[PDB]
Amino acid sequence: VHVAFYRNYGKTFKKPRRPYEKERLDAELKLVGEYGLRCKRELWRVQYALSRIRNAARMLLTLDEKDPRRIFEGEALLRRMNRYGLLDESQNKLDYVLSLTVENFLERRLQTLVFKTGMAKSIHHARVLIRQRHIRVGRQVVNVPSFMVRLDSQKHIDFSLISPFGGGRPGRVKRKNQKAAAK
Amino acid sequence: GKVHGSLARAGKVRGQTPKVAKQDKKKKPRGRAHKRMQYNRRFVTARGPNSS
Amino acid sequence: GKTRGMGAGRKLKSHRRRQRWADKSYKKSHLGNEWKKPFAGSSHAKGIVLEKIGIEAKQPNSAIRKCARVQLIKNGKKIAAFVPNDGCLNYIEENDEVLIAGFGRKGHAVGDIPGVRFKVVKVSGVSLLALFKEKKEKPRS
Amino acid sequence: GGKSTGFGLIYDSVENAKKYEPKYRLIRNGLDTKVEKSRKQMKERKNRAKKVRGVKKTKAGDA
RNA sequence: GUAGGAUAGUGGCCUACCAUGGUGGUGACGGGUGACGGAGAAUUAGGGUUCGAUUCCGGAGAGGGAGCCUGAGAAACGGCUACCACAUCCAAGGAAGGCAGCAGGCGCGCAAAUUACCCAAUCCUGACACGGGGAGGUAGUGACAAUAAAUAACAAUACCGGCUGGUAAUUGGAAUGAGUACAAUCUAAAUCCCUUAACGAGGAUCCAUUGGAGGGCAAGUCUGGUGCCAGCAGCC
Ligand SMILES: [K+]
Ligand SMILES: [K+]
Ligand SMILES: [K+]
Ligand SMILES: [K+]
Ligand SMILES: [K+]
Ligand SMILES: [K+]
Ligand SMILES: [K+]
Ligand SMILES: [K+]
Ligand SMILES: [K+]
Ligand SMILES: [Mg+2]
Ligand SMILES: [Mg+2]
Ligand SMILES: [Mg+2]
Ligand SMILES: [Mg+2]
Ligand SMILES: [Mg+2]
Ligand SMILES: [Mg+2]
Ligand SMILES: [Mg+2]
Ligand SMILES: [Mg+2]
Ligand SMILES: [Mg+2]
Ligand SMILES: [Mg+2]
Ligand SMILES: [Mg+2]
Ligand SMILES: [Mg+2]
Ligand SMILES: [Mg+2]
Ligand SMILES: [Mg+2]
Ligand SMILES: [Mg+2]
Repeated sequence: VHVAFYRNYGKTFKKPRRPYEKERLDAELKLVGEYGLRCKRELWRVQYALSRIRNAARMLLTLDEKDPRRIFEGEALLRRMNRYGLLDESQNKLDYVLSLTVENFLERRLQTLVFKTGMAKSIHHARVLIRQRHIRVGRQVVNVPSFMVRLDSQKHIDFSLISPFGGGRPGRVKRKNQKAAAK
Repeated sequence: GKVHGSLARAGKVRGQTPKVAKQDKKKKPRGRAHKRMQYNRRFVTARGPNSS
Repeated sequence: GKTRGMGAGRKLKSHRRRQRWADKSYKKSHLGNEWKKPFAGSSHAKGIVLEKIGIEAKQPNSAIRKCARVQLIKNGKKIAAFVPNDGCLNYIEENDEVLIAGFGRKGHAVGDIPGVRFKVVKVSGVSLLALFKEKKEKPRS
Repeated sequence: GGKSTGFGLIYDSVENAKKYEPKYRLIRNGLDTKVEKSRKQMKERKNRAKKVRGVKKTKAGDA
């Protein structure tokens, strides 16, 4: 027996049922270009997560209102959505979960938030910054654009303290140019 | 009464085809930049994409 | 009409069991005849080239499709394997070692090639695709 | 970066540390000296000595 | 069924006598299985279909049978005895065998890794706090499978479409990890990861590939060659 064998893993996306739907391709390309995604796999992963959440909400809604399982799971799901900012306080019913779109999840990406708050001139510029370690959520440096920012952590986004844009110690290019100009 | 087909004819057209060198072209960006170019070409800037 | 008795579960099950054999796919997968076929239930098989042959294309096409007579090493059965791509028969020689795969239709002829259910994937340990694209070179010996 | 986490132990005395700590940790702290040995060589020597009886068994394993 | 023998014990388990009973289209008996069973795996309106050698549970085996000592516990095989099949050494008189354990080799095939380090973790075992553990772990190979995620970002100039956007191997400075390497860290000791002195990008040569462009099905009535040939084509 190898103890590593007991670790489990799972897939995060599925391929489209029909590879070459023109309208679907156009919509996916529009979303990818708008949100600066590297490929369709990220969009499909977000769609998979949204489908899972919507399926859970629908399954809960099938149950009777006074069902303890429905109450518990619906409260948990609503709390999760409120924590991650998908739903507002006024949206305090499971029905509003079914009205969630892929755009709602995409808007919570650290890349999108970095672009929106004004730390980047473009979505691609934001992506490059996060992957180059110029962004921190709280006191932790984050280099994953897919990072889902919670409502509480949204206001803590700031430049990394060890980066040229957040502190001192400019980059190697700037240091080399300064050394060259010193003569 | 002809030479229609035989085993000795293998590779006929491929051998007959004149050789043309591949043009040296600048590499296209990859991944996110490639998708950005595609989005700009198909939505922002703008018949089929390869029409004449 | 169908039997509907609440106590007719045995009859329904047995009727379905008998009628399943009318299904060609079920019979193919449950008669145990896959082991008597040239591949014996395998995706690929290695063999030795016996002779190059040309097969006339079926109507309405007219051409000479290039194939090789291959003897499978593991059971000695003789089959005909198509050689795809232009001029690829030149990379095949008598007594060569060839990997043989199915033609994609699960033991049935494809296209205008009659009575051919196999194709050559590798020759002398080198892929025919690589040989066609000049990526690799056929071993001298 | 800029932060790290580990585990620390503080013993009442070096005697207690030596009595309770692992040999590798004692070597790391310098309180013990690593001894060079090969487990395969030890196994081979033991197997060789298995075939010899008496006092000569001591030098039998050398071979 | 009666009475005994044997067994740790019940029992045709076996012996002596007695009776003719026992199963079967509600499929006995016989045959096949490329059949170890289950927990489970794949796909999911519902019902269903297919798979389950393999780390957990139960069973069986140690080349094929059979017999047996020791022992609480074995019909044990990294225990023994005999036959059968293979098979090493020999001074030819004899003597020794069991990798479906960890590596590794031949063969087989479409088809699967190093003859490495360690008891530091988990636990087992012995007279035993201490020894041992190819159980187990570490590291090597590893595009089975799964996760995240680079291959560029921003301005000036020139072109274009309506201050706003797209293009340019034109210009400009900024950013950074792939790599490289003190050091520390990790580690049973190493290695890897994380961190980080000094380096590390302009055709950012630090050059993305695999398949296709008649329809299914996204994409050329472009140009040259061939001319039912060569070839393409899952189907048409
Ligand atoms: K014909
Ligand atoms: K034709
Ligand atoms: K008994
Ligand atoms: K009796
Ligand atoms: K069994
Ligand atoms: K005992
Ligand atoms: K072995
Ligand atoms: K141990
Ligand atoms: K097509
Ligand atoms: Mg009795
Ligand atoms: Mg079996
Ligand atoms: Mg099983
Ligand atoms: Mg196995
Ligand atoms: Mg088991
Ligand atoms: Mg046994
Ligand atoms: Mg064997
Ligand atoms: Mg035996
Ligand atoms: Mg035995
Ligand atoms: Mg054993
Ligand atoms: Mg053994
Ligand atoms: Mg393999
Ligand atoms: Mg993979
Ligand atoms: Mg590259
Ligand atoms: Mg089309």
